[PDB]
Amino acid sequence: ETFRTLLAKAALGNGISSTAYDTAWVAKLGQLDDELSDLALNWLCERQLPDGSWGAEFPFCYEDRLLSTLAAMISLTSNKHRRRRAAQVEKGLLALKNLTSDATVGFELIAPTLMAEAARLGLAICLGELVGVREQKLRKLGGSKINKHITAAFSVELAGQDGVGMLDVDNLQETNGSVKYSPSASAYFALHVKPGDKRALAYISSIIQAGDGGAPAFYQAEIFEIVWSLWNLSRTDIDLSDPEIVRTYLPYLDHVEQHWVRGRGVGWTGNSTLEDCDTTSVAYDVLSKFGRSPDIGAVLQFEDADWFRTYFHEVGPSISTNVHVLGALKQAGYDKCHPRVRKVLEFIRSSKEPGRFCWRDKWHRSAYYTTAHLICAASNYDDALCSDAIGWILNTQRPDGSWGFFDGQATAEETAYCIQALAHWQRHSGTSLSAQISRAGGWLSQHCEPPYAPLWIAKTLYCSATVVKAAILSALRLVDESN
Repeated sequence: ETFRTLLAKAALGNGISSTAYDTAWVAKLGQLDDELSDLALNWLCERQLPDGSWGAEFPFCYEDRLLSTLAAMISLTSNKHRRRRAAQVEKGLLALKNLTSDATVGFELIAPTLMAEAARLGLAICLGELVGVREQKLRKLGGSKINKHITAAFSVELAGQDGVGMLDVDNLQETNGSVKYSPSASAYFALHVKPGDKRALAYISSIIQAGDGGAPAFYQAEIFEIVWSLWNLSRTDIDLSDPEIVRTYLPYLDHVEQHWVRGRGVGWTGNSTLEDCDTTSVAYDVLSKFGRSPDIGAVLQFEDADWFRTYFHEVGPSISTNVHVLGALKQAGYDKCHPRVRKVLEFIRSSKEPGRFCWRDKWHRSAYYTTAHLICAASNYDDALCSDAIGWILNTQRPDGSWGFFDGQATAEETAYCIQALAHWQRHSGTSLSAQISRAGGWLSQHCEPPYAPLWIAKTLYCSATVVKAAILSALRLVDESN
């Protein structure tokens, strides 16, 4: 595996592994497509966790386990063949009860609808106050309906079986027949909004036919995977101003630029209705280092009073979105004294975890993702903060050289991010960190093979293998650079 072959894969935008949650939703379509749901049900039966739950085996995440188990248990029980899967249901009932007796996307709005549906099937009972929380947040639609231009459409299934009235029925589906490129949102749509919709089903059918029987969090996502794969590449000692390097990765830079709307930016896939600051800030960073002259106005349109927004019309902030912006601002040539640089740092500083020198972003579960990228982003802006962040990375390194932020287990992805940050600091400060990079590289080269832990946050946890591989290759080559 090389960056050349990895960017080729990134262009497909299919590096995101299937999730139990999106697969469970496909499994509820049995009365619409018999073969389709049966494949998804088999995926669920193969991927049920040893404790009876569905979701990521590691790391444990209550929201991830609850929504995946609720969705899976509902699909198994609604299916006309439930008697063949009684052993999975009984095991899931015990796990589901143990679970029931805002970390993920749409959790507060989706959980109450799956809790109610599970109860209707006799799977669960009912601090179930998310019912009122959902009412409150929905009322902020102001009588408007959900459609393609609202981030909630990614979680459109929060409407539930009896919420179709508040959806723009003919304004949810996109060019590929999907609702916001979410297999779960599309399965919901094809089941309760436009029952048997051929295009929503065709969208889902293509994923199940092409993949392993399951469904990923997002599909496709070629801009996200290209932009993040190039970002990790740029961490290595490679001259991106070299014409051959520009021409080797030219087709991917062109793809991002071609779908770049000036003044607005880019989404996860070319046809995406909505641009986001997270993708746009990293894409800006990447394009500029490759010798392009991209449009910084596409980042600034997300600027708000106290932080940068992730979505234009949303208010809630994110750490890494603002860390990405800080990177985009540094690459754009901003001064360390600039009000935009200072406002971003003020946001980051005031949202640091207490005691630790780390950040939890809620777009990625690992503090090493955000902390490592903060170190790279804040260089020449707040080197005091970066020194403290490095100190935390060095202090939390495991005896075998690896890093991990959950349940006492290491991850190749988290180790790769720490290597990137250590190598960056070494170049910037002159501090010799070769001993720690060397130990990490020794461990990383023995544990760099998939499957990878799903540390990315959507409605549940997911993994983009293409991006993680890019992070690992980048880290492995950085190790070689330090001998």
